[PDB]
Amino acid sequence: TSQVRQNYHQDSEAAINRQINLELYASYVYLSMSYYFDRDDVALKNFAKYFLHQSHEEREHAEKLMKLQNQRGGRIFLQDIKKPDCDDWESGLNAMECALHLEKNVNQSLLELHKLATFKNDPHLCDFIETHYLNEQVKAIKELGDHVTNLRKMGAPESGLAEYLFDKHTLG
Amino acid sequence: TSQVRQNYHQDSEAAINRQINLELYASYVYLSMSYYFDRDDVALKNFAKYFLHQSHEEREHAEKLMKLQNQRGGRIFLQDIKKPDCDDWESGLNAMECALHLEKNVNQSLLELHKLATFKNDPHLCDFIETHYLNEQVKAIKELGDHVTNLRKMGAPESGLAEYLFDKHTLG
Amino acid sequence: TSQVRQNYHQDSEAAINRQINLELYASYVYLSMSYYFDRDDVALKNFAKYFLHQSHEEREHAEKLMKLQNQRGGRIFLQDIKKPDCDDWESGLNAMECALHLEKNVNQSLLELHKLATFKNDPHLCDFIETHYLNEQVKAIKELGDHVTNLRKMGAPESGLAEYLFDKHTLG
Amino acid sequence: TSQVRQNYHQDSEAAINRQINLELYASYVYLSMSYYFDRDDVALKNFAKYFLHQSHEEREHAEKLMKLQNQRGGRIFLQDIKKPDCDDWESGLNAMECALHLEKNVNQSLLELHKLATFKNDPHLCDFIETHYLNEQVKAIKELGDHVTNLRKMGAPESGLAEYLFDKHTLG
Ligand SMILES: [Fe+3]
Ligand SMILES: [Fe+3]
Ligand SMILES: [Fe+3]
Ligand SMILES: [Fe+3]
Ligand SMILES: [Fe+3]
Ligand SMILES: [Fe+3]
Ligand SMILES: [Fe+3]
Ligand SMILES: [Fe+3]
Ligand SMILES: [Fe+3]
Repeated sequence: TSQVRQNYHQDSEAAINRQINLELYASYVYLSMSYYFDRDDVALKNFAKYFLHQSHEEREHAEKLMKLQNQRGGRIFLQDIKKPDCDDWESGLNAMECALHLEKNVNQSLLELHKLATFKNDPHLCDFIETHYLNEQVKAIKELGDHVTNLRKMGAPESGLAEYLFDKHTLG
Repeated sequence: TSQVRQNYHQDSEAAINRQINLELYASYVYLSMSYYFDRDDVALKNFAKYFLHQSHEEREHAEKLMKLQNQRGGRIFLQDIKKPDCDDWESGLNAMECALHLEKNVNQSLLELHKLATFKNDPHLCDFIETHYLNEQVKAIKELGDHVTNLRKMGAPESGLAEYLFDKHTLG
Repeated sequence: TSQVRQNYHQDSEAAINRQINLELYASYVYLSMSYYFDRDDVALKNFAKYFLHQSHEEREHAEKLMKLQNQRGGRIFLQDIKKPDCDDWESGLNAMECALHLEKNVNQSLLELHKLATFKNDPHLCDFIETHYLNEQVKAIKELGDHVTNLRKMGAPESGLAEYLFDKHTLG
Repeated sequence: TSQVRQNYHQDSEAAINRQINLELYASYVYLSMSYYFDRDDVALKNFAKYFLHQSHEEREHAEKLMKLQNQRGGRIFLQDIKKPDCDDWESGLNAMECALHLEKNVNQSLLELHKLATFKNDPHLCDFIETHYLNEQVKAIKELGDHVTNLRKMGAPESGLAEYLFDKHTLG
């Protein structure tokens, strides 16, 4: 037992480890999506910067959970990081949509995790989730919903002009 | 009676009080429109900022009349600020059309306030309107006209691409 | 149903919309209170500047709730903004006492909007309330508590001298 | 007849010349009032600085009318500047009440000089009055109204303490 540990239940330790892997997973989805738009037959340079920025942000989230695990006396346990479901992401509107489906599963995971932290009476783990992850997911999800909408209204994906002008008037 | 009152007819005092409610009403409409474009199925961020600017200007027109009422020795008498007509504004073109209708209705009320003040041989009240309101209405009305014309000519509302480009390139 | 809505109960949607009305009503009371100390027969410049600031900060309180509704996928429905209880607030001490009542009123709504968010297991909404409204009302209520206490111990409202000196020294 | 005179009635010529006298008389009252608070047995430094400013701004009010007469082709005819009603204005509150009377007096003349310019269809003279004298008197009369109200609610003139504190805090 760790000398710094206090009020940190074993089940939150495991649920922090699991959230670490999901956050790494998401960073790797975003990496995958980013270099898809770097492709010379997709070629939406700001879609690329976007998802690459998100990718780095998501690994930033994973490192913040690993720091916390150590602050609370928990022990990190890492697992394989599954390859993304896709190798090709089809179009910009399509890519925005999987990102939105992705942040809503990261969100469901945090929400279930905050729920556990409430049952196990850990207010420090609860504020940690609240400050650094909860509004962040709410913002992310609102952002991606805005993008999907403008893309649909412009004419994407059957219009390449739509994804071209969006690629630069919104993500530039 | 007020120690400062002078050539300030009670009809004026009442019409100023009504004008204050009209400006507050307008401000409330513009607030409702502003946040209609904030929402995730609309996502026209500069329409939302345009109208939030108009909401704050109208609120500031109201407060100016309240200063004047107290300036001339009248007494402020606030009414309920009634709920705007629409909760959903359909589109950017349509929001712009309602805004035109509104500033033109505010102008007509503002013009009636002026006919009154002439009838009452109140010259200070006349110059107050001339300086701080009449040209404002003429300018506001002209601007929304321009905006209507351009939106129709770009193919709105049936073009989703028109409102989006109009958002980037006229309101940003 | 909205593409960003996740874990955002119908009940909470309605409660926010209501808190929006309330924050708008409070901005109006303060507006009404503000221009009463501008009267030539009351003449408290700093009391007036005080409530105009409070009024404007209550408007921002409402716009922030309007933003949140759209972030969470909820749907703004506005309401008549009913006129404030008074058109004549008697004295600076009476006016401050009304605000103390008014702010404890809004505290009430928020605490119940929070219990409701506890009931519906919405931690994001909860910390949103925790971070942006709760300590503000605790501060706002303590600020007015101090003001009311000072005016009483000075001789207000019988001493008009008390209110003149408060106006320059605590609000200048 | 003057080479620049155009649409400038004999009647208006005479009315301006009269308003010139009046503005000069008001500068003299204020002058007289000013050096009464300099007395070693009254001793209100800021009351004194107050009326000396008002006196000087009334002189500029007269010189501006002198300028206008020559712009319009009219012909200045000056008059005795009669001595002010008092040589002893009793107290700061009484002095402020006299100014409120005096400024409502000049408001009177201007409003009638304006009706006259309406009667003679002289829009230039009208807007000249609108722009440079009307809102100044509305401001001047509201300023003194506030001052009178504050001194009364403080205890003036019975409390010499009231007038000492007004002198530093509203006029310093
Ligand atoms: Fe992200
Ligand atoms: Fe994340
Ligand atoms: Fe307006
Ligand atoms: Fe406007
Ligand atoms: Fe407040
Ligand atoms: Fe509030
Ligand atoms: Fe003092
Ligand atoms: Fe003056
Ligand atoms: Fe003058």
